[PDB]
Amino acid sequence: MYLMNTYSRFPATFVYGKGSWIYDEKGNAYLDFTSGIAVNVLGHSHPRLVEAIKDQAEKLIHCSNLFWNRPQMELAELLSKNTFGGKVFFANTGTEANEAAIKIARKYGKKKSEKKYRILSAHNSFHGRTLGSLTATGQPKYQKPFEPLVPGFEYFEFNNVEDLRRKMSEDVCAVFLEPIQGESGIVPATKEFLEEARKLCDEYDALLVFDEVQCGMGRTGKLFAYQKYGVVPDVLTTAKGLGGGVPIGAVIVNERANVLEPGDHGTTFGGNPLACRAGVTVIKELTKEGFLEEVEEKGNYLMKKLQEMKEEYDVVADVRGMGLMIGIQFREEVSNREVATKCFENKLLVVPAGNNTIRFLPPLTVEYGEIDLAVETLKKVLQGI
Amino acid sequence: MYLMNTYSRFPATFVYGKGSWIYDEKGNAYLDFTSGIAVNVLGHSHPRLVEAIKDQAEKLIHCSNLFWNRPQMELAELLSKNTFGGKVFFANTGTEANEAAIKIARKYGKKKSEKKYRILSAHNSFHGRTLGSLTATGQPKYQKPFEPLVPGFEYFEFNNVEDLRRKMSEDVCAVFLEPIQGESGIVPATKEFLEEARKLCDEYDALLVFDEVQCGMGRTGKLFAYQKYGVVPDVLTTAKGLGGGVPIGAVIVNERANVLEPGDHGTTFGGNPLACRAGVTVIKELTKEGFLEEVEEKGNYLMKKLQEMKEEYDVVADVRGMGLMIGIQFREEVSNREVATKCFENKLLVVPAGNNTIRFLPPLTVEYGEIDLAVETLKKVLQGI
Ligand SMILES: Cc1ncc(COP(=O)(O)O)c(C=O)c1O
Ligand SMILES: Cc1ncc(COP(=O)(O)O)c(C=O)c1O
Ligand code: NA
Ligand code: NA
Ligand code: NA
Ligand code: NA
Repeated sequence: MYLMNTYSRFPATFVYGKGSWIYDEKGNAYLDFTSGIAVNVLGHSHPRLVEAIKDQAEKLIHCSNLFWNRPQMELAELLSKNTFGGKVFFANTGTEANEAAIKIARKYGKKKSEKKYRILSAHNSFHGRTLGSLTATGQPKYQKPFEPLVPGFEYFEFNNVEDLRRKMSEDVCAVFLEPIQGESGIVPATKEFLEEARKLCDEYDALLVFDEVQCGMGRTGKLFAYQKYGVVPDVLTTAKGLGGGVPIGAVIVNERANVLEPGDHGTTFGGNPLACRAGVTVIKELTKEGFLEEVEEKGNYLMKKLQEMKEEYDVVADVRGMGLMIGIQFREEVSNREVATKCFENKLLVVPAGNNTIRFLPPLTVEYGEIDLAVETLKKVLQGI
Repeated sequence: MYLMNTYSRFPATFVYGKGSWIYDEKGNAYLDFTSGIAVNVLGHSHPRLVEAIKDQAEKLIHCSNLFWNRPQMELAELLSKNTFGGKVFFANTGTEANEAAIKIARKYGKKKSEKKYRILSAHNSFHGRTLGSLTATGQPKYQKPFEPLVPGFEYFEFNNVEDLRRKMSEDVCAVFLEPIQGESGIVPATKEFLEEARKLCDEYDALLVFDEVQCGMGRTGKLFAYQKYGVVPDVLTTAKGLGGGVPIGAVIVNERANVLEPGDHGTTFGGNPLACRAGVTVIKELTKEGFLEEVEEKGNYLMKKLQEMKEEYDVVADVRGMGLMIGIQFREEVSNREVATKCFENKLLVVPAGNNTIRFLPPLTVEYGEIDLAVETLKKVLQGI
C-alpha cells in the first residue's frame, strides 16, 4: 500500500527463481517468458552470475568514478572488442544510456554549428522515461502530462525511407533507431531502411545511434542486432541484459562520436565494480563457444512453431521477430491483455506490447522443452479465447 | 584505454575495501573520507549489507515491475514510515529520482492549468546529468554543450528569500531545493529560507521538492535533513546512501503530490529485489537504537576539530556543514585540487567541490581515531601547502 500506482501488474509476488522458472511464496512455478522484460539473459540464479556477485560483494561494490576499478576496465575492454571497437561510458539504466547518447550527439553537433541540435527518432519508438529519452520516445501519450519537453526533436515513420529523408537537414546532429522496436510490438527494421539511415547520417554529418537496450546482448542470435544487419552505428546503447539482472547501462562510440571531455557528463553509480563484474560474467557466457549458435537455433525453433500457429489460429494476425525477441499480434476482437492474463493463470509469463501484441522474451538459456510448454500453453489459451 | 574521458580521477585502482579503508592492488591502505561520494553510508564490505546481498543474489535479483517482490514492498513501507508517510517510487539513481520528481510536479501543475509548468531551482544547485535534472541543475557550464534543454526552468539564489519570492507565480508547479547544497561546496540552507520556501509553495500551490540525494540517509545526524530543519516537503528524493553502495533511488510523495497513474512513469530495473534488499538493510542499520546519535556525536567531534583548524590555519577560509557532510574552503591562492591531491598522496581520500572546497564525507560508521588521522593528515598537507 506504500508504492505509487504507476504499474499494471499481474497478481503475483515472486521470491525465488532458477533458470526459466520463477516461484511465488507458496512454491507455485511459473514459466518465465518475460526475462524480466528482456533483462535476465542467463535466466534466474545462474551459477556463474550468482557466484560473481557474491564474490565481488565481499570485496568492493562501490568506490566512485574518482578512481579506477578492475571490473569497469575489463568490461569496457570486452564491450569495445566485441563491437565496432570504440570507447565506453557506463550508465545505470537504458534511459540513462540514451540520455548520454543524446548529450554526445548534441556536443558533436555544436562542433560544426550552434543550430545543429535537431534529433530524429521514430514514431512509436521507446528510448526511456527521463525527459531527454522521453522526448526521443515517439509516443505522445507518454509525453503529454510532462510537456514542455526538450526542443529540437522530430519524428519519422519507422522503416519509411522517404519520410526519414524528407526530415533530414544539415541541422540534424543524430538519428535514433531501435534495430528492432520493442515496446511498439516487436518490429524489425528492414536492412534497406537501416542502410539508408547510415547513408543519410553520413551525407548530413549526423550520428547514427542504435538503441539496443532491448534487442542487444545476444537476444537476436548475435551479440548485437546491428551485427546481424551489417549496418554499423556511430553510437550504440545497451542495458537490460548487459548485467543479467544487475542494473547497468552503457554507451559505445566510435572515434567520430568520441567528443565528451572531463566534466561533460558523469554518474555516481555508473561503472561501479559490482555491476561491471556482472557485465563481465554475462559477456563471457554469451561469447562462450557455441552459445550464440544455440540461441539462433532455439530462436528458429520457437519462431517456426509460432509461425505455424499464425496459419493455424485465425485469432493470431501476425508473428514478428528475430532470435528470442518475438512478438505475437492478435486480431482486434481479441485483447492482448486478456491473452496475457490467461497465460498467467496457466503459469506462463509473457509481456504485453503495443499493436495488440504479447512478447515472448525467454532467457537465452531457455530449454527446447520449455519452448514446447510455452507454445502449448498459449495454444490452449487461444482455443478458449 | 577503452573508457570515455569524462572523469578527473586520482591515480589509483581500488580492489578491496573494509570499513573506512580502501586498498589498491598492492595492498596500500587509504583512509576513505569520500564514501564513494556520500554513497557508502555503512563503509566498505559491511557484514550485514554483504550478507544481505549474497543471500538475495542466490534467490532472485530481478523480476521486473510486472510483478510484486518482497524487498520492494518492505523498503517502501520503511521509507514511508520513517519520513512524512507517503507513497514511494523506486528509481535507480539520483538523477532518475529527480526526473521522476520533475514529472510528478509537471502532472500536478496540469491538474490546475496548462500554463502551470514552471520549475524553480537554485543557482549552483546540482540535481543530476540526465536532461530534465540537468535543466534543474543551476549550472550553465554543465548545460551549454547540450542545449536546448527543458523549457520552463528559472533559477534563484540559494538562501535568498527575496529572490525566490520575486520569481514565484501561479504558473510555478514546483520549487527544487537541496537542504544542504553539495556539489557547490556544502552550503546549508538557513531554516528561515526553507520555511519561506514552504510558505511560498503553499501560497502559489506549488510542490516543495527536497533533493536529499547527498544529504539524506543519516548523514546529517537524522535520517533526512528536513527532519533536522523541521520543514516538510511535498516530495523527497533520495539515492546514493540509500543502498549503501548498490544502485538505487527513490521518490517519496505526500497525498497532495501523489498524482502519477498507471503508465505515467516507470523503469525496468527500479525496485528490483536485490537493490531494495540492500536498502532495507541500510535503513534497519541506520534506525538501530543509538546509531544516528553516534553519527551526530562524531559529526560534532569532526566539526569541532575542523573549526579549530579554520582559526589556526590562515589558508582555511571557511568550514561548513552538518553531521558528517562537511566542506572546507581554502583561500583563493590555495588550490582545493592541489590539497586533495596532496591528501591522496598521504593516503587520505577527500572529494573536491565548488567554491574552492574539499568535502569530508566519511562513512557514518567512521571511528573517532580515523577522524583524528584524517584531520592530522590534512593539517600536515596545509603546513606545507
Ligand atoms: C529500446 C529501449 N530503450 C530504453 C528502454 C528503457 O530502459 P530503462 O527502463 O532501463 O531506463 C527500454 C525499456 O523497455 C527499451 O525497450
Ligand atoms: C543533490 C544531488 N542530486 C542528484 C545527484 C546525482 O545523483 P546520481 O549521480 O546517482 O544521478 C547528486 C550527485 O552528486 C547530488 O549531489
Ligand atoms: Na492467423
Ligand atoms: Na488468418
Ligand atoms: Na583561517
Ligand atoms: Na583567518
